[PDB]
Amino acid sequence: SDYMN
Amino acid sequence: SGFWEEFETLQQQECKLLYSRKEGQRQENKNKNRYKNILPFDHTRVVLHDGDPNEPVSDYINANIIMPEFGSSGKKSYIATQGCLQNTVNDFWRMVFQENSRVIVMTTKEVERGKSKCVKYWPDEYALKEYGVMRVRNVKESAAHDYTLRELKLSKVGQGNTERTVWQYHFRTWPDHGVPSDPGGVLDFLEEVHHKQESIMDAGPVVVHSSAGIGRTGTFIVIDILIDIIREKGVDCDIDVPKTIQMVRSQRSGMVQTEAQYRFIYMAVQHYIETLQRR
Repeated sequence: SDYMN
Repeated sequence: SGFWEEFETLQQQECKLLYSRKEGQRQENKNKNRYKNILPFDHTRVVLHDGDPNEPVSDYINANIIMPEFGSSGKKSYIATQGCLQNTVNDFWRMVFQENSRVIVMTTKEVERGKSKCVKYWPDEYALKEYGVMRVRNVKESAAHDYTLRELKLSKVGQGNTERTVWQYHFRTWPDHGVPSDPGGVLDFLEEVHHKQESIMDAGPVVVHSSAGIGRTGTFIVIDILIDIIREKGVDCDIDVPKTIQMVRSQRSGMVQTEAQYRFIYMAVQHYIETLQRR
């Protein structure tokens, strides 16, 4: 759901 | 120091995202985004025409045109996009066809550490597959140390005289974490990408993708932009990494995600310069 990288 | 201050200053200016991203937020487009918070700016998004009339929203893909300069031709531009989802494979090929793209840069494996970064959107070697209205033949694969080249031929099912070759440069060795410790592989790869693209007249923008379409995607694109400036204006021309990142960030938010990617960009440019001086 959220782009950590 | 120096790189951290430069990268942190860039990250400052993006703490407010100013340009509108309303289309990506529409209920119909929710499951066309891999990540809820990574969305294309409306004004540079790739608008998909000629969609199925029965689909109420058929014009959306999580992708933006990136121009290196304000008057850039389509041939000198890029499309930054996310890796295909299971339900956007057909939209991806509609985009490639409509924009007349002839070169695709894939910066990830299909799966990394058990997580999908890109659903396979190409047939096996010598096989043919239909993706919605588009037909794709995989004509040949060539393995290199760091990448595989897939020579694909894309056409619209039924319609004659719509076939064109699309060259998929699939970078295979990018590490699961961090960045490569040496830019040699990426530079040789981008050299093949560029010579392929320049050899096709009336080619559309080069498509570049990663899991979100911003991190690895921005790193590859910015390196390609900078070495092409050096190609055109020589090794003592002035290079402004921050301003170039600012330029691409004004067209898709968040391009170049980590300070390691930032340092990798500088290293790649310095290596490219060194390669031309050192024969």
